[PDB]
Amino acid sequence: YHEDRIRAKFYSVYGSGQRAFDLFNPNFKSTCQRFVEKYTELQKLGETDEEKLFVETGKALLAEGVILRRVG
Amino acid sequence: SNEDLPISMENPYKEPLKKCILCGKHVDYKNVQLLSQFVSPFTGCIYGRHITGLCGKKQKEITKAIKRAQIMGFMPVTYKDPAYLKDPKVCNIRYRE
Amino acid sequence: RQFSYLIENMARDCGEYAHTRYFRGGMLTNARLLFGPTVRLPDLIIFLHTLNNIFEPHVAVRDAAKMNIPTVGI
Amino acid sequence: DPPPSTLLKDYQNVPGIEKVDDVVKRLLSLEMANKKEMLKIKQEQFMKKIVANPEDTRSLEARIIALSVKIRSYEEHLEKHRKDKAHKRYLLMSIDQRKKMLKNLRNTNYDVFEKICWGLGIEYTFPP
Amino acid sequence: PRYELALILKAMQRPETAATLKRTIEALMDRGAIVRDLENLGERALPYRISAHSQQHNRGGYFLVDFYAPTAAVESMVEHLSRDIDVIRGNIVKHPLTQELKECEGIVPVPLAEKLYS
Amino acid sequence: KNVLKIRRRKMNHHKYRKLVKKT
Amino acid sequence: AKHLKFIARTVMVQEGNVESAYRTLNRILTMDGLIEDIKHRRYYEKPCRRRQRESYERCRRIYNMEMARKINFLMRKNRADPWQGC
Amino acid sequence: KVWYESPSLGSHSTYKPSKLEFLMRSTSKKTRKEDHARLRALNGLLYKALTDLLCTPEVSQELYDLNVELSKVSLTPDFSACRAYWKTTLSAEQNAHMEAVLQRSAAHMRHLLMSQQTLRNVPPIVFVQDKGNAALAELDQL
Amino acid sequence: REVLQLQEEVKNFITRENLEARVEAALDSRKNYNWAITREGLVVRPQR
Amino acid sequence: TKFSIYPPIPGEESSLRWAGKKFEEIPIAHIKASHNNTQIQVVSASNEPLAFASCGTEGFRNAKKGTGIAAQTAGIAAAARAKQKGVIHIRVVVKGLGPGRLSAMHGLIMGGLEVISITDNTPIPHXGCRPRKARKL
RNA sequence: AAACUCCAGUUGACACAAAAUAGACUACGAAAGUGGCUUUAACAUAUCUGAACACACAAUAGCUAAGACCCAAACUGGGAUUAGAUACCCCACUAUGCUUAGCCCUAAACCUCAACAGUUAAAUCAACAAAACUGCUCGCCAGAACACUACGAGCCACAGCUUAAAACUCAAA
Ligand code: FES
Ligand SMILES: [K+]
Ligand SMILES: [K+]
Ligand SMILES: [K+]
Ligand SMILES: [Mg+2]
Ligand SMILES: [Mg+2]
Ligand SMILES: [Mg+2]
Ligand SMILES: [Mg+2]
Ligand SMILES: [Mg+2]
Ligand SMILES: [Mg+2]
Ligand SMILES: [Mg+2]
Ligand SMILES: [Mg+2]
Ligand SMILES: [Mg+2]
Ligand SMILES: [Mg+2]
Ligand SMILES: [Mg+2]
Ligand SMILES: [Mg+2]
Ligand SMILES: [Mg+2]
Ligand SMILES: [Mg+2]
Ligand SMILES: [Mg+2]
Ligand SMILES: [Mg+2]
Ligand SMILES: [Mg+2]
Ligand SMILES: [Mg+2]
Repeated sequence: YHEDRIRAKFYSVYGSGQRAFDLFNPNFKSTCQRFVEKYTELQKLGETDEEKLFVETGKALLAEGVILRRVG
Repeated sequence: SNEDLPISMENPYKEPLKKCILCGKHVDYKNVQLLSQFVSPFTGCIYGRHITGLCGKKQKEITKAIKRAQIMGFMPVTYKDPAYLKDPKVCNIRYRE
Repeated sequence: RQFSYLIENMARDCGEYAHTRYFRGGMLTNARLLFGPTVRLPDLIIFLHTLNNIFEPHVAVRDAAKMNIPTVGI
Repeated sequence: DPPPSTLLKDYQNVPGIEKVDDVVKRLLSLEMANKKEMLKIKQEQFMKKIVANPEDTRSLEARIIALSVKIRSYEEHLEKHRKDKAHKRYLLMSIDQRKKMLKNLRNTNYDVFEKICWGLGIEYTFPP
Repeated sequence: PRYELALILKAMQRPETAATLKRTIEALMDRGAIVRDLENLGERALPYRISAHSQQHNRGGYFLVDFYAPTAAVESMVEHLSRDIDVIRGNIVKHPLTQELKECEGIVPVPLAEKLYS
Repeated sequence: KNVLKIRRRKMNHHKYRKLVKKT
Repeated sequence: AKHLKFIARTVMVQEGNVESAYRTLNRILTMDGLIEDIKHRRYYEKPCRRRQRESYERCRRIYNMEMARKINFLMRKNRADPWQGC
Repeated sequence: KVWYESPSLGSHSTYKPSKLEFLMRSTSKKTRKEDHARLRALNGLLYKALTDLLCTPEVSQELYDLNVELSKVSLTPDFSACRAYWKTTLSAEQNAHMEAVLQRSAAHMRHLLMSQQTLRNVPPIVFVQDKGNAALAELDQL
Repeated sequence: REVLQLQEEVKNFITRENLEARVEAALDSRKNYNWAITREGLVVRPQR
Repeated sequence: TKFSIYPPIPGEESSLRWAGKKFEEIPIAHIKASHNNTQIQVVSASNEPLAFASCGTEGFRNAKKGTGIAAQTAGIAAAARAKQKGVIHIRVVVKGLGPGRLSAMHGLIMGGLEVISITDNTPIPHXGCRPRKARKL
């Protein structure tokens, strides 16, 4: 899927979230999925750059209180 | 048709291929310190790739570099130069007691 | 065998038959000898698992076809 | 053979190559290169002397010229290495491959076949 | 082409070492070489004892000469170094910096079936 | 496989070499 | 002959334990292939025989490594029976 | 496959070498052609595990200094015992030291051998001082 | 670009006039080609 | 300091000493362990011969010259003649895989000498003379 | 046992011989072959197939001539074992293995798989080997044995090589 490209980058940059996946809940949303949804919203607002669309997404989540610890 | 159908593309989660410790670095016959890390301390024997972990290309470069350095007067043949015994041990071989 | 107990109960409850145990040679193709000349064989065999425990097809898949018994199978 | 002072085929058309130091001209000449570089100059000389389009390297003419340069290199090699059976084989195979090319060029374009024979000094011979 | 002369010189005092290097670099120039650089690798103990010109050597001065020369100069230079009594061992190799290293993606596995059958 | 066909040829060649030697 | 002495194949003795020093030296020479190389060099091995043995050895190692890998993989299920009675 | 045969049909079967399986086995059943192979190769694995423990100082300081060398290691088919052989030293005084430390180490070594989860189920290991020709030794004492 | 780079290097090339100066300027210097590699692929330059 | 199995390198400044003598000054016991005999020569660090003993010089002959007890006896004999000349510590250099390879070293110790190091110098040609053909037995 | 005792050990000096480890790699070359180092030259063909004989090659052994000679070694001599001789074992040593210049042209020269192109669907397929086939071309084969033979012919080959029958005989091979 197109979002798999965003997931590969998110896992490389920020790693797997210290939050644990709950695959029993069919509506579970991980930090990566929350990142992907925000990344998708900002792309639809007309932004087309990839490196810029990725940095603005992290800021939005930090504003919402999400913990994003860069791996390196 | 349908937006949720899978799309054709290359694996985005694919990991890079493994690399030997010497991948991307020039192997010179004059760099005896590097070459000495791949010979036996007691016998000077060149280690096989199963001990050095090197790839086929670098295993050959190191081997050819050692043979050149030995016969040109840069590297001993029958033992590892004792100056290089305290260098990083990059070879998967355990000897002593 | 993780589901042997569950399947035997489901068969008993619906009023049908279950065979989750080791399948002996000839239960279907040699049934008259094993059970008697008047034994009635199954009209339908349902496989909830079509493979045996060595990852080969359950022998009853072939033997059901030999005896012309229709099979349902996951 | 081209003079040793001849520049390499790669550096002959760079702007300002005639105003560089003499040392830089020696380092970009045939004198400081392997024999394969001298053969590229020979091939280019024959291509412009003979073929109509010197930049068409896939034409039957260019292949005969390229192979004729290799044949001359093998003959020079074997003049010094007379027990080299490997290169003696390559020479005889190359001569046979050129004859097959010349046969096909003679059959398709005789006017070009004649210029190739004159230009390269080949005396075409019919087989026994 | 571009060559690298790995030169092991007899352990001598500074004046005789400079005279040997000058005499060796001039031999290269007389044969048509363009000398690019001269590097001192230092005096050290040899990896083994070397006998050269009716003498035994245990130490030597290691020097490098980076230079360009015609292909015919190598054979003539190798002969010159064999006669210089102050040269313990001299070897001419193609300069390693000329050979460009090809990029490597990584280590692709080789299947076990190929190992045996091949 | 067996080598019986080779053995026949072996003996034939041996006897031939032996005949050639004698004569 | 021309090399320095008392560096190659040299083991120091600890607390007068010469048996352990000799075993360490023997282990070094074995791992480096010298002990088996000296033995094979007592008599000439004919080139066709050396290739045959070098090919047999190479294939026995590949076969033993592959059989160990299979046993390790199929030993994960050596745990007790989870569905005993069924 | 190779000249070494690998045709066994039940190749996907999960090997279960445990003491309990031997009791739940058909008495008529006899070892198959490729059934010995797993035993020959599993016994070799035990040799590999034991050899590393001896030469690594982390396992035990007393064991490391001894520098014990394993002559042979062959498990039993019963799954009740394991036979391991270490080479004896010349000095009978030194022999006593090695056996004593090895005798006490064996109990812990077993738990350390369980660290290899693939080889977790290890039958109690027997260690045999290599008195290969004790007949002369015992005869000369008397 | 290769002709330009090469034209600057020729200024530092040894010549018969500057041979003695460059020979002596080398006996005072030291060039070290030695370095070691680590299990992580990092170069460990010598302690000099 | 931790023990090093690597010998001290000459020219470096080591702290190891044996009767006030450095490693480079300890006499050397050269043991030649052949298939049919064992020869032991003790020499000083300057290559001065101090003692020689072999199974043949100790009265063993023919198939007896090549045993463990014969080499052990030769070691004791060489140790005795070497001890008289002032030798206590020796460096052992053994070449060959004969039966007296280890036994010859034991005899040197039973004779009163202390072995501080063991060196193997068994000749291994790196490619050399062609060996004789296999024995048809 | 014989042999050696200008023997053996240490140390130093010192090859026209052979090329540990790397190599658990599977590369180069038409094949034969090729695994110490350096440099030079250098690895045919922009459709494929195309020769017992044309052209050029071709392990080992061998021939001719001139050199080298550590080690190995047919042969030979001596010692031993043996009823005894030869062999197997030990010692010494030669042709030969090496170099050079010519020949000779053989191999279980075998991945025992002809070259090229294509396919993985049909029937998967006598068996075994090495999954089963298609197109196309050259070479070759037609019971066994006689027979890697005879004769003829060609060949630097002369107790040789290549090509290669028939008669008698059998019901198998
Ligand atoms: S993995 Fe890239 S050179 Fe070794
Ligand atoms: K070699
Ligand atoms: K090898
Ligand atoms: K074959
Ligand atoms: Mg016959
Ligand atoms: Mg006698
Ligand atoms: Mg063709
Ligand atoms: Mg024909
Ligand atoms: Mg042909
Ligand atoms: Mg032929
Ligand atoms: Mg030939
Ligand atoms: Mg010859
Ligand atoms: Mg000899
Ligand atoms: Mg001779
Ligand atoms: Mg040679
Ligand atoms: Mg072959
Ligand atoms: Mg063909
Ligand atoms: Mg079949
Ligand atoms: Mg017939
Ligand atoms: Mg023949
Ligand atoms: Mg004939
Ligand atoms: Mg005739």
